[PDB]
Amino acid sequence: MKRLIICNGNKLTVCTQAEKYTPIFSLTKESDNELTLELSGVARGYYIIPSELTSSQARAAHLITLLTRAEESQTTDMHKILNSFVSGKITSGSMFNFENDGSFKREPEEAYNLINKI
Amino acid sequence: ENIQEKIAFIFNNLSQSNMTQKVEELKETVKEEFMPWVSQYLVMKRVSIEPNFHSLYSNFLDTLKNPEFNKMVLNETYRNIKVLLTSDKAAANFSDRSLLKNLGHWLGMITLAKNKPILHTDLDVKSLLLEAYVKGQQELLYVVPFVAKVLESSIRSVVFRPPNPWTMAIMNVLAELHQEHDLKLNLKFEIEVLCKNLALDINELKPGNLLKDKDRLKNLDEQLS
Amino acid sequence: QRICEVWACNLDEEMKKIRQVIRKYNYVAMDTEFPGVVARPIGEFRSNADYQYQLLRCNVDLLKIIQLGLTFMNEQGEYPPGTSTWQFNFKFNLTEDMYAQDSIELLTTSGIQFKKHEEEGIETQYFAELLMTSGVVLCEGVKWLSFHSGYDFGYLIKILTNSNLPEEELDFFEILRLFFPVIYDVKYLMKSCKNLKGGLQEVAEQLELERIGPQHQAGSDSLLTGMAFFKMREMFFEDHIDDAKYCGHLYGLG
Ligand SMILES: [Mg+2]
Repeated sequence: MKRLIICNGNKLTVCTQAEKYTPIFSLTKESDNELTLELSGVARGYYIIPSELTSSQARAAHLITLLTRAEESQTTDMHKILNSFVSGKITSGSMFNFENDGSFKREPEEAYNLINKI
Repeated sequence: ENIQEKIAFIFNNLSQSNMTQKVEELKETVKEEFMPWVSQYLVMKRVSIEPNFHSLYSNFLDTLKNPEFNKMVLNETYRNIKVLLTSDKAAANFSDRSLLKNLGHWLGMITLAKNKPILHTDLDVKSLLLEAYVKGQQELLYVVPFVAKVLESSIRSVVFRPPNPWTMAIMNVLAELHQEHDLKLNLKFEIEVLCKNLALDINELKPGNLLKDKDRLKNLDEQLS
Repeated sequence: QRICEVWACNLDEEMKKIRQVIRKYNYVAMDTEFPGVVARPIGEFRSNADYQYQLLRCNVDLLKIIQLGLTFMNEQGEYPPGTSTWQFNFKFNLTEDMYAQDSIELLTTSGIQFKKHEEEGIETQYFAELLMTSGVVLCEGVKWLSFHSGYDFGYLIKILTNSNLPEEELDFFEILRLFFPVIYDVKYLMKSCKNLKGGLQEVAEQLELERIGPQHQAGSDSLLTGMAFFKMREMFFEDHIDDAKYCGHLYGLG
């Protein structure tokens, strides 16, 4: 069961497979710097966010941990995309494909052609 | 000597209107043998003492369209700059300090503004700033205004615009100098003006620790004297 | 020592040698190593050559270069005595950086020491400052040879401009012709060369070239590109390459 992240400008949407995908949450970058978390339909009745986390980026990184079942102290490839979007490193419309463990989707054949320049 | 009075006549009445006509006047008057004399005359007798007529002569070079003459002018500019850098830096030589500013302004216009680099083997700008700092306070009066005039043309270059890695290499060295409590206010004000000319913020620059590495300022290649 | 491995400690000492080589040996064969491709653009594109730039733009802006190899030759295809290739090893953390695992696995097998890169690697901003005034870029008379260099020149432009790639492919090439006025892509030239197909290693067996150095590393791959160009130019192009037909064209881009 793979995952997907779309960065369409000021919004980062996290979706899960269902090759249709259903959004889980979206992290909107508001006017000055504010991030807004908007959970999808069946997300508030599924995931519980502890009151210790307050910032919208902390609950976004907590939901990715719940999604990918990563350890408490980890940064998956899904967290790296979240950390890059929040710091504004993703400035173009791009999609990121992930495995169930949060790492980038494995493409053995494409990597072979890149180093070999085939 | 008759030809000598005709090269001076060509540059004496130059303007944007007759620039194309006077470019042809030079070609039929000065042969290939006398070309090195014209580059020496242009830099020493016109460029060095006339800062207002610098875009006039830069446009003359573009209109002339002679790559061999452009290399002679660039070589003569470096030769004249190094004569002033390796000289006696007296505190009363107000004129010699103005020649370096005019030659620095000319150098940036014909290299940086034309999307061309100032080659390291020709003039190493960053080590010039570091060497002048450790040599003394009179060597900074020659170099900081000279460097500020060279970097003025970086804003008019799509390559050397401030986001350039090499431009902020120089601008971060000047940010370290601006932080010194010994640098005089007349040199601090010149760095502030250069930041405003490049649409930069002196507070947003990133000064390093280049001025505290004494073991690196000892083996600097010497361009001053 | 045909290939010199350049780290942060000897970058300035090896730049002195490079600044004198470029005067006599003005042909620069080059290659880069990068952590792969992880992003795909959104939307519909009017051409396949426009999707390739947006795919190139999406990944260069996010990932960072690992290696760069520079080989210097003259018009006759001859090398400087001693060292002709320089391998620049840049800073790269395998924990804090984004990469494709199939690329890191394929680069580890080649022999890339990713722990040395993290601790003793070069900063790309300091390298670009040194390379700007060396005479290798922005200077007339220098010819750049490459092989399928859409990604290779995107990473070079990224560090040379210290900003993101232009949103339009027109502006990417406008700033490309300034730093690199002449570019020869050997893979693009192979389309007019009879029976030459494949990758760098595949094509450097029809030309019968013997590789020097470890495979899939920037220094040895750039050296192989230089021998590929001058051998292919000797059989198929009659020791002359048209500048109005092959210069500036990158494979896939355009
Ligand atoms: Mg390679």
